[PDB]
Formats: sequence, structure tokens, C-alpha cells
Amino acid sequence: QVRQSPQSLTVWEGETAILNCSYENSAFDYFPWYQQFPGEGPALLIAIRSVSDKKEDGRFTIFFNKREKKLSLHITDSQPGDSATYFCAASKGADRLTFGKGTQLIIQPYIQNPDPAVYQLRDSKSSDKSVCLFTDFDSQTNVSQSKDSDVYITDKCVLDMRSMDFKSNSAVAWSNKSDFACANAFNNSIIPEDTFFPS
Amino acid sequence: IEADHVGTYGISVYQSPGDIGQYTFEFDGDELFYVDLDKKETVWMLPEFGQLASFDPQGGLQNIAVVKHNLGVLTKRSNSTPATNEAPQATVFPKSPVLLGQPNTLICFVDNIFPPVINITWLRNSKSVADGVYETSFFVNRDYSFHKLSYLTFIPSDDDIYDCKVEHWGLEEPVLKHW
Amino acid sequence: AVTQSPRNKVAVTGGKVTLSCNQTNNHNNMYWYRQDTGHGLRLIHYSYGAGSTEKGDIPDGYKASRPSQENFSLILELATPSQTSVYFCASGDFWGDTLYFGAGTRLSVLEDLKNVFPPEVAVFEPSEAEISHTQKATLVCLATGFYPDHVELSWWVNGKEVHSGVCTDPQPLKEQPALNDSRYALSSRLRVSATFWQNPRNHFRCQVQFYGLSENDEWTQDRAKPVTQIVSAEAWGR
Amino acid sequence: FEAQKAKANKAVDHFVYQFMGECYFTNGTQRIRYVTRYIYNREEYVRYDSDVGEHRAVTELGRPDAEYWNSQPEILERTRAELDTVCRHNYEGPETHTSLRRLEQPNVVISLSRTEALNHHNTLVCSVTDFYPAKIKVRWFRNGQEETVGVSSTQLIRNGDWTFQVLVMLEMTPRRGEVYTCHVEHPSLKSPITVEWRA
Repeated sequence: QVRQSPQSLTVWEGETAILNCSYENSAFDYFPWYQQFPGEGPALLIAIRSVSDKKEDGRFTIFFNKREKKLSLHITDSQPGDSATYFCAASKGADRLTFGKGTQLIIQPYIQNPDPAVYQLRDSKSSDKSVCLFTDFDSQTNVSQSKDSDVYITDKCVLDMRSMDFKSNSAVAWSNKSDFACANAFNNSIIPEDTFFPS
Repeated sequence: IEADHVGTYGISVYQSPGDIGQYTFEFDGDELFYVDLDKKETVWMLPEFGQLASFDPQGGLQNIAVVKHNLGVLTKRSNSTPATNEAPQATVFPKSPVLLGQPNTLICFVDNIFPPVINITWLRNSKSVADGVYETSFFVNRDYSFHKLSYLTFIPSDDDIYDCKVEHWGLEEPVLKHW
Repeated sequence: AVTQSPRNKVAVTGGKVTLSCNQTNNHNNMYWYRQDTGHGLRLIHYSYGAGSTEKGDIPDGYKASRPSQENFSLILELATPSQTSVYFCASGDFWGDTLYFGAGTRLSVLEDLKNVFPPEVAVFEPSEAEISHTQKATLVCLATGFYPDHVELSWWVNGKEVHSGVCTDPQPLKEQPALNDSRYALSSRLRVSATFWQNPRNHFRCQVQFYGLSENDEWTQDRAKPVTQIVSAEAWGR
Repeated sequence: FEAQKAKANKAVDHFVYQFMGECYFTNGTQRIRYVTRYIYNREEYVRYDSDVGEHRAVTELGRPDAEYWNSQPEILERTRAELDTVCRHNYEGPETHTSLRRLEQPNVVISLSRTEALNHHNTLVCSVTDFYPAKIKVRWFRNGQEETVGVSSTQLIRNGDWTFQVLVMLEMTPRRGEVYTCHVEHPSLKSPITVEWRA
């Protein structure tokens, strides 16, 4: 049995992400970590042998403690591109691996010029239909799901306009209730008081 | 080659044709275990040993796989140089002092086995006998032939003559060590 | 390389499903895993070489076949909803420090097969208010009412797939979370400059690849059979 | 206590193939020598030897493998490591607790080859059976003095069941009055075992 903590872990970009692993069988001697990006298969990132209490490879290092049968992957100066799922596995005398359940890694970007706003957008084919966009907020602000069916709210999302040097967050929300409006579409979520509500 | 103790921590054996494999541990001349390739379990010779020590049978199954491969590679590489038959040699002796009327174990030690494919069967007064028959695994020899022991539980009578019958490819006709 | 086939599949309960895997690495060992939230990677069967296989931690319900050094197949003899998963094949050397995985196979085993719907796609045009206040224009794409959740969303600008200025939801949401058969929705943002949305020569397309029924599947219903298809939404610069 | 195995290396691109890893212990684990042997049709064609520190071709056949196995660090380090991970590990763990601690007491039974007639030649056989380990001393006595003449032991007989046997014959002439004693020393014996046969 191989146990990882936590299930998911959010970390500001530039911070050092710390992924914990722990195992039960003292005989385990080989501990590789796999990195899995969305839509892909996992791939060996970095690995350690119990003979050693450390393995460094750039921004990635594994700290190993044989006595406590505890184990740790450190990711320093972390980058949006480090976002992924990281597996901890173990081996005994080169036989088949046993994987942990894995840890999801979400790295948060810094926004240089936050400018929170909820815009309403019209369909491109049927004006009657509409969607609400919460956009340009700081990565600090947390969007919670809806306290009711009928109203859907996605999770937040950083898009990057590489043409320029611009990143920004957004979340969407929509509904089929005819008594639905953008103004309180997000009143469930925190919102900076200085948020822009046009229309 | 001097030493106080020698463990052979993994012996892998593979034959073609016929897909015959064997995988064992030995220590100072005695078999700690073989891995059953079909059941896929480690079988200790001494049960009390299996209670204190363990071995993942996979460890042996993978080794066999490697060795099955290597054999093929080495078969071509040698240009199909086949093995040479040896004539095996047998010796019969009882496990305990022979007292008439008391159940004992007759033991047939067959040596210089190569290749390791052999028929070892027991005869009593010329008729086949199989009482509690047990066979060891092929033990390795320094020269890369094998030896092997069969067992037979029997009551010692003066009205009984035992033979150990041994069949091998290196023997024009079966050889029987009388006892 | 390790290539799995198929990459997406919809089966019915009781049906038969073989997932194959070809490996080009001259590797002797191959492994078949599944992946489900709250269980991570779980070994099902593996094999040291042609003609032989070995039970993993959760072999129950799966058969396995290694007819080749190249190929390792996983056989679902009686497919059940519990086997609904993303499946990964892997290969390695004898004793190998390093496993090499394929890309994945999404499998949905469904009870009724009438639950299968393709996505309704729509694109919402930028707000003049966002434009006048930021000189940026965000398009939103909404893909709704699809099941299962085997889709891929891409944005297209004047005939060319784009990545810059795009971000899609990590995963789809349920339109009716109370239901273990709920249909899904998914959204995506594409942001460009108002100095580019305003040009009416520019067209922006939102594409959803949907994986659904085999074209040789039996379909007995009143709506068009929900086969594998592309559904799109297009907006024109103004 | 879990046993580890030597790991056969993959050959590079009636027939009998044999692979083994041998651990040669001297003075416990003070000195360990580790040898790996690959044998095709009873010809060792490659080997690893902890003294050389790498695979060496033993014959023409072994050339491909030795050079390759030595050229893959994952492979060379893996074979070298077995001196610790196989030999030392197995000795200090599983071995110390099984074979290394096995202690089976000898069964001692005296026996008369021919029906007894006083003042006639006959021969006693001292069967020493079912013992372990192999080190053992067996001596005859007549009225308290050692016999060396007309005495003959078999070699050590290996039973194959983790026990040993040795038979010690004595040519003698039973006189009225005299006492023959078989005297055996083995490490599973607190004090020597004597068995007597009175003429």
C-alpha cells in the first residue's frame, strides 16, 4: 500500500510545491514518481533508491526517510506548466510497481493588473440565449458552485494572450430560468467590491 | 571457491523443446524452495521455514521469462549446438536404520543428470510401487549437471527386493540400482 | 511507443470489449492499468512475454492475452458498468526502472444506451462593455447536454486551430448532479483583441469532438443516432 | 523475513539454459563474494564476479552480453548491487532465522550384524541419523578406551530433506562382560550422546 497526501493541492506560482508520499512495506527499495498531464498517460519524472536520502534533478528533488518510511517530492519555483497529477510508486527487488492514488497539482498564476468584471454575452445565433462571464479577477478570489440546480457555474480558468503579455482568469455561468440575472449569478462567490457591473 | 556458506539465491533452468522450466533457492547444498510455475506459489521444503521466511513467486516467474528468452538467443548464436546426453548414476540407501516390520524411507540419489529430464520410478519385487513417493527438485552440480533424490515409504521385509529404476536419454536401456 | 486501441469506446452491459495495446519498444513486460478518482492507477493484469500473463491487484472480471511480444490485449468478457474507466497500457524492460505508458482509453459501459447524446454547441459573442473597457473581446463556448463525457473542445480562427488566449474547463459539470446518468456541460473561453473581433473578415469557430456510438450500432429511437461526430458553433467579427 | 533473488540479464540480439547467482559467505558476512553465472548447454559463457566488478565473457559466446550489460548503467549498477541486496540481505535476515539456526539432534542406535555368538567375530554398526548441521564426531569405545582399528565410517550422507546420516562400523569379538559404547558429538547436543551395547 502506498499513500499520498493530499488529494489535490493548489500553490502560487513561484512557491515550492510539496507532495507527500508514505508506504507500509519496509522492504520497498525503489521509489519513482510519475507525472501525468491531462489527456496523457503518466511518465517517469524522477526516482529514488532507499540506499539514498535525496535525489536532485533541477527544480525537482525527492527527500527520502527510510526509518519513517516517508517520502517527499519537492517542486521549486513552480510554473503553470507544472500543473498535473503526480504519482508515487514503490518497488521491491525490481518486481512490479504499486502506485499511490496520486496528487493533483494546480499552480496559480499572478495577475499583474486585476480588473474584476461580470459581463453578459449574447448568443451568436439566437439573441434570446445568454451567458455570464466573471473575468479579470485576481487568482486569490475563489468561485464556488451554485446553491441551486438551474444555475450552473464553471470553475475558474487562466487564459494567456501570448500575442501580448497578458493573463487573466474567467469563470462562466448560465441558466434556463427566465428570472435569472448576471448581477447575482455570482453573489454566491466572493467578489471584490470594486467589481465592474455594466449593462 | 572457498567459503563457510554458499546460498544460490536464484537458480533458473530452462529447456527446449517442451517449455520445461525450474526455479529454486539452495543453501549449503539444500533446497530452500522451488516456485511452482503453474500454481505460481513458492513451496518451501521445510514447512517451518515458510513460516519464518518468504519469497514472491513472481521473482522466480520473471527470471524464468528472462531465461526462456536468453535460451532462444543463445540457441541461434551457437548455431543450434544441442546438449550432450550424460549417463546418470544412482545409489539407494534407507533413511533410517533398517528394522524389519518398521516403516522406513528408501532413498534413491541419482546424479550426473544432463539434460535435466529423467524418469525415476520404484520397483518392489519387480512390480511398480509408489507408496508416498516424493521427488526432490534438480540440484545443481559444479560441472552443470544435476542430481535428484526420490523417496519411498516402505516396511522392511526379507521377502522383498527393491530396485530404483532410472530412465534417461543418455542410457541405451533403463538402469536399476538393486537394494 | 505504446499505442492503445481504441482511444474511446461505448459498450453495453453484457457486451464484449477487448482493448488492445501495441508496443514498439522491444520491451518484454507489458501492464494493463485503470484509473478512477479515489483509486489512482490500479494494475489489472500484466505479462513477462508472449503466451503468458499474471494477475495484478484487481484481475477480477478481466481476462488478458499476450499473443505477441508487441501486443497485449485486455478482454472484458461480460462488460459491466463497474468497468467504466480510463484504461492505460504500459511496457517496460525486464526489471525495468522505467514504465512507458500509452495515451489512454476512455471506456463507458452503459446500462440502457438511450442515455447517449451528442453535444449542443453555442458561441456567445463579446460584450461591447468588455470591449470598450479593456479593448479585449472574450468569446465563450458552451457545449451542453452530452453523454458520456468523451469530448474534446478546440477553437478555430480563420481556419486555423488556435491555443493562445484559450482556456477550457478542466472537466465537464453535471447538468443534474442528483443523477448517476446525468448529462454534461462544458465551456471554454477564447480571448482576442477588440482590434480583431471588430474585423468582420475574421471568423471564430468552436469545435467539440464527440465520441459516441459506433456507426454499426443498433439504434431504435426517434432522434438521430448519437454517433461520433463534430459539432460546431461559429461567430463572425463585427 | 523476505528473500531476494539475483536478476538475470537479457541476452543481446535438446537445449538447456541455466542462470544462477551465488553468494559465497566467509566469517558470516565479513567477507562476501558474489558470482553470477550464465550457462548454455553446460558451458558457462558469461559471468559477474564481485571481485572483477563487471560482467566478463567466459567464452566467445559471451562477448555480446558482457560488453552490453556493462554499457547500460541501469544494468551494471543493478547487478553490482546484488552483493548487498541479495547476499548480505538474505544472510542477515531469512538465513539467520532458518538454515543458520536449524538444530536437529542425531538418533543413535547400536546394532549387531550377525546373530551373537560369544568368542566369535561379529560387527557392530552405530547408526547416527536425522541430524543437522553436518559437523559431527562419532567414536567407538570398548570398556572405556577408544577404538581406531577395525573401525570404519561412511562419508557424510546427505538425505536431501535437510538432515544428515553417518554410519560407523566396528569389527569386534564380543566377550562375556564387555561394554561397547558409541559416542557422538554434534552442536545440537548439550552433552555428548553415548549409547551402550553389553556383550
